[PDB]
Amino acid sequence: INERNITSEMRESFLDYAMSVIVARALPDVRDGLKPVHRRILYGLNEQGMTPDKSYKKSARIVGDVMGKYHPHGDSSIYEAMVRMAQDFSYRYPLVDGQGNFGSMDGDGAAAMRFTEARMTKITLELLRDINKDTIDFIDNYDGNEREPSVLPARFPNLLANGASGIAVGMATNIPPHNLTELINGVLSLSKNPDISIAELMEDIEGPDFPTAGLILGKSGIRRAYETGRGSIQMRSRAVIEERGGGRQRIVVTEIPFQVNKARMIEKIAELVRDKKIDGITDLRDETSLRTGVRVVIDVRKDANASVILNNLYKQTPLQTSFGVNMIALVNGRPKLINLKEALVHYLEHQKTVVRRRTQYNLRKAKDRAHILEGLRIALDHIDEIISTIRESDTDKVAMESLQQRFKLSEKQAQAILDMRLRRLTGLERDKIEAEYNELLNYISELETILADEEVLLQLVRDELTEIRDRFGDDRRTEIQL
Amino acid sequence: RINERNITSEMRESFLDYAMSVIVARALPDVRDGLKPVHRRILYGLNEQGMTPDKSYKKSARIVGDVMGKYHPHGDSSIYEAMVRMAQDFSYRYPLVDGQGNFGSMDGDGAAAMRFTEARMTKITLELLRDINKDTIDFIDNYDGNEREPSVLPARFPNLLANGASGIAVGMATNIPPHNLTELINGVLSLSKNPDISIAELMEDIEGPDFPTAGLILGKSGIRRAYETGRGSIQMRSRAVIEERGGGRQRIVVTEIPFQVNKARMIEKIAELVRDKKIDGITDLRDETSLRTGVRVVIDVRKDANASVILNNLYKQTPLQTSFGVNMIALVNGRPKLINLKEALVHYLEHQKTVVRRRTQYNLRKAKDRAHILEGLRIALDHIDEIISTIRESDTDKVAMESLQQRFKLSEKQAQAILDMRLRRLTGLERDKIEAEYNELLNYISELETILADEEVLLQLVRDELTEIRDRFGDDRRTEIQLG
Amino acid sequence: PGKLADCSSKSPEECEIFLVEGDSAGGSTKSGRDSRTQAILPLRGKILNVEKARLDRILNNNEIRQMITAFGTGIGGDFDLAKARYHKIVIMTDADVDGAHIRTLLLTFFYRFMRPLIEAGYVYIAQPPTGYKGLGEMNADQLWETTMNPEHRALLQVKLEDAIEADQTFEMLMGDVVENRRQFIEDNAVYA
Amino acid sequence: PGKLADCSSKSPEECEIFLVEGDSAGGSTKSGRDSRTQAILPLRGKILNVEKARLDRILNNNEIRQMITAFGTGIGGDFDLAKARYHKIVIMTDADVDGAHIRTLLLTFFYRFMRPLIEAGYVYIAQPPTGYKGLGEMNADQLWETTMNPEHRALLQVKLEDAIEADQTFEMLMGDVVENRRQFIEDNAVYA
DNA sequence: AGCCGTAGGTACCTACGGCT
DNA sequence: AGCCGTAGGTACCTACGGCT
Ligand SMILES: O=c1ccc2ncc(=O)n3c2n1C[C@H]3CN1CCC(NCc2cc3c(cn2)OCCC3)CC1
Ligand SMILES: [Mn+2]
Ligand SMILES: [Mn+2]
Ligand code: NA
Repeated sequence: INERNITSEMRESFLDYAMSVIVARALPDVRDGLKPVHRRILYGLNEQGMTPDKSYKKSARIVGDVMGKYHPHGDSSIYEAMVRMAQDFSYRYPLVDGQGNFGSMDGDGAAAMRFTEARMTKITLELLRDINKDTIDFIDNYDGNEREPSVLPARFPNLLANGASGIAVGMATNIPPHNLTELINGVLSLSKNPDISIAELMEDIEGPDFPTAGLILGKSGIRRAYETGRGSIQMRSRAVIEERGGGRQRIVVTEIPFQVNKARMIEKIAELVRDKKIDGITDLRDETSLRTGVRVVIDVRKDANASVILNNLYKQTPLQTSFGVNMIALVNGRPKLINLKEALVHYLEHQKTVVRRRTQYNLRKAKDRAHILEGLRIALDHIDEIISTIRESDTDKVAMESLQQRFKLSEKQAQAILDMRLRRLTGLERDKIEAEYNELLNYISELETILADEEVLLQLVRDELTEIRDRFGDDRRTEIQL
Repeated sequence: RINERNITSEMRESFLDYAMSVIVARALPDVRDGLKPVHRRILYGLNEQGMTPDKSYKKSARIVGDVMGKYHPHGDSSIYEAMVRMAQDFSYRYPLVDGQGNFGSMDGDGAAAMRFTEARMTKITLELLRDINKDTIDFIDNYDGNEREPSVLPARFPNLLANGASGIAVGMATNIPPHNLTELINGVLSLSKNPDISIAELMEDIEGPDFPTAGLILGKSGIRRAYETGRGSIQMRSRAVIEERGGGRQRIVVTEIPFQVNKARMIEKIAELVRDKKIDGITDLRDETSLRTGVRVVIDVRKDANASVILNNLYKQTPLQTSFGVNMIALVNGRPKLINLKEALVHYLEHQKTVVRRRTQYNLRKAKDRAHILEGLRIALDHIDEIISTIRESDTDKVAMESLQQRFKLSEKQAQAILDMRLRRLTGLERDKIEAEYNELLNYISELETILADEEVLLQLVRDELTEIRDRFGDDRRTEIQLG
Repeated sequence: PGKLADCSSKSPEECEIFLVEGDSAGGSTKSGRDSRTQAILPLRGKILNVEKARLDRILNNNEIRQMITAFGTGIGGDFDLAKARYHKIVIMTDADVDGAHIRTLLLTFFYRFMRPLIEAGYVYIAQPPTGYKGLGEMNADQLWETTMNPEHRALLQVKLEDAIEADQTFEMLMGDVVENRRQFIEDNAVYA
Repeated sequence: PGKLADCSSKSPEECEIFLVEGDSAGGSTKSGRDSRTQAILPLRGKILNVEKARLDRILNNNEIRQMITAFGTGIGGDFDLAKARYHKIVIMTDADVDGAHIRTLLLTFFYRFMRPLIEAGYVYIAQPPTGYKGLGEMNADQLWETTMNPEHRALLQVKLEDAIEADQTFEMLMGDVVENRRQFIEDNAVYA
């Protein structure tokens, strides 16, 4: 029984918790926009080959796999993270393709994980693209029995595209989602001008773009947020006033602010009416449907001023709501308040490293494969002598050594020759070896060209981003009103 | 677009659908392997993922997720709890699962959450699964047509009677007590030498149930009625003794309890009796159970009270004595049937004969296929230069295949094996290696044909394999059977 | 009921209430439905067998209460067809054998406590597609199109022909005497 | 407490109470323990931070009540060390960072409401092995041998040295003012 | 009685920070 | 306030048959 000072214990135990929540729970990485749980989910989908072209996989299997190999926490944490990623009212660019009940804007939960099924969305392929081409550093998992990515290649700017919210210890984060076309345009601008200003970047990125559409009021909160990392953004419902017959009117709401629960908002209005804290409302209906989209109707009493009632609803209910921007992300493993340009700069630097590393990997592998095919070509060129050498050998070892001696072959080449099946000696097979070799030589010189010229490498980054923009870029949903 | 549905018709068809499904595919074990669907799917999943005793423990969540996705389209709680019981040495006389972590207690504590626990097969489970890939048992489509699953396991020991079964179905239930594996295999052996053996003679091998929890059974008449008819009441009694505790005082010490009794609940019942003054003479009640001590429940008796009288009262008034109501219903040819001890052993032995026959037939097909391939390899190596030149002069696989077949009298399968041969198979001692394997195979083929030609030889092979399992896994009787 | 997601129309003639197994199914059902005429009451799995339960237990059961409240007709002697809040009560259990069981349990309740509801032709059985473990496995649109959309759906309307026979059927299948149920199964089961 | 699995002995001098995270840990703990001298109270994960909560809410919290009831000393002004039912209160949270957090939450409660208990040296910290997510991952015997067995275990006795410093520590780490906690983290964090 | 064991089903405590 | 989203943690409804 050794003594433990209470002060020492509190400081060390608390710091341990605090740091863990900061670097490995609640805050996203600047490079891929992900927290650990999300990263491990997508990695798990990748490692089990759960791509968009394959059938949906059972949620329970995905969850069980991720929990055992990568994420030593409760199954509810894992499943709920995966659910949100599949919700088109939560993610501006959904990362998971879900089948079955995945919850609603009314705060209904997903179905039990045994019922639902999931795979990657097409855009998630771009998060994971080239993960096996030594583009990112792998690390040991929590128990030393697996490997997991420290970060994803992230071939589109996911932190800003999908945003992030997280409560840590000593700090929190709140990053709004953005339009992917605007973001990539901004990256492209930055790639041509390291010294570009926030104001110029805002010529590409007008402001946040919520999956739920709606309105933002003014640009000054956006501008403060982009300049400093912090700012208040006023969001409004999309609401119109229209006639309903007999001289009567109604307010019709077709889009609601980001992260507002629709059913809760309605109950709040019902409450205000019931407690006579708002005048002029005669009916309240949620007419939302799959076929008609979001539609909330507020009937106004004949001859009441419907505009006055609407302004009251903005004052008194979540029909108007603020987004407090607080852009904290992990930069070089540390939490940091960042502005819009810093976010884009870290992202672009990650892309350069990914594409360079991918190029270097592709080159090593092409040269290895060219070496092997040079061995097979030698064997085909002298097949009779090859056969003789092997037949006169009592063991594989002796055959290997004799092949290396007689033909000046490496160990790898000799083993490739001994592993070659007799069917490889047909006319079409022989031609296939030659053709692959010729293609590889061209490929190798293409790769060397890239690594020889930084400008060519950078241009390749631009071109790949441009391709993603053209395939996945979409229209702005949220209207920014002056 | 509305058709009318008669309420009577609907009720009868819907209910019958439910009832039959629970009967044949939920609550009742198969007579052949002793398993219900959920248990069979668990063990099969362990097998398919190579979760054998020699490998490290696997996460429970992964096992459950896998079994639920591929084979068992029901709740995760059903699957996990089934797997947990299979790992409990107070539930299974021969545990089927080897668990690491908190897997529950005799006090009715549940297992830890499935994220914490880990599992693999026990050694004895290997015997349930032995020869499953040698066409011994029929595979069927899974629930959605994306997988295959076994209809029954080979079950190389008599698992129904060894581990027992309890299930509540619809229109019926089952309650089969566990048995000593040495006793059971002895009984099978006796039966295999005398189809006309009586229940009474079988009972010379199988004395009665043998519970994982040990304890006592009172009398043989309930056992005998159960074994004769499939139904009988078997009185189980705790192992209890009376001992001194100092100053002239005594206590009752209980070290084994009846099968399926929850110890904490039994204790509460005794406490309640005392509190409500329904029993005289008890001054204290403590559970002193520990990992080191084993089960130990202490009942302190009042100075000068008769401790034997108190103990008899306790047997009458609490679960310290409890009845096991035998009701041996199992699926026979996919139908529920009340069976006696002999019928249970007969169906089991018939399954073993089919398994070993089918395994022998499979081994023979495979040996003949392999002999055929080696005949082709013999030819290729004996004529290697001509083989190579035939292939080299061929533009495609098809041409090479056809030319090899005409020139060397090779089958399609032989030609394919030759084209699949790696150059390393042309080393100098390979030709001798083929010749050796071929000679051994012809001998093996002959051995297999001998077995299939003589039913007595087949049967004796079954006896020998059973005997081997008995010698490796057979253990001492735990439950003591005392005369009434 | 808190669980009841009611429709907007207040005209019983055109309103429908769907009974589903729980919130997994209820979620898809709520999203896919036409909220003007279609109400949803999610249950919670196997419901009380009223043929085996005594009145006190029946009237204390939460799911039974929610159904009585939602229907608005009262029960037994106090049943009033005119106070029906819906003219279609649609049983929509999962498409598995357990769904079938739940359907027998629901029909037992309607028969014993709300028989005029059946007589009036107000009780229906939905026909969702097979191959999904639960409705919560289906997308909302697929459940709407196949099962809830009046344009394409196929409902069965429950019909009572012979009340004496129905009495005996409920009693035999659902009552406390095991033996008759056992005999029924043996007489009718067609095995492997 | 209902949860409390008490020991046989009624002599506080030799009795110990182990506080564990929940029933997953509780099960292994109950099986491995020496029930003569070792009591177990399973909690339910993260406990109330008493430094941030209002007194009424503290005294209404089930886990807080169970601990007070089990200890028998009362709290605050009514604290009576002589009425202690155990002379060792042993914190045995899981060996993960969240176990560490729960430990800080427990210590906060003891310090603010039962400070004499700490001064008397009655508060200890168990040291379970590090590789396991939760005690429920361990076999009973391994938990006994490594963590609970007085012959081999290594308990840390909690000692209060400077009460002014302790006051400031609890206030800074556990109190409602975020900025000082943030400043602490920045000043002490050692990142990769 | 209420328990045995496979099935259908679900709800609420806690920490943490910043906004209202 | 009390909500947002990753975290630590747990409790009861129902059917079904037999005991007796
Ligand atoms: O502990 C409690 C206490 C009260 C309570 N009330 C309602 C409720 O729903 N629950 C309550 N609870 C708990 C929870 C029920 N529990 C059942 C098991 C389920 N498990 C889902 C699951 C997990 C896994 C699966 C599949 N399904 O596959 C492998 C990976 C792990 C989670 C919810
Ligand atoms: Mn269901
Ligand atoms: Mn824990
Ligand atoms: Na008794």
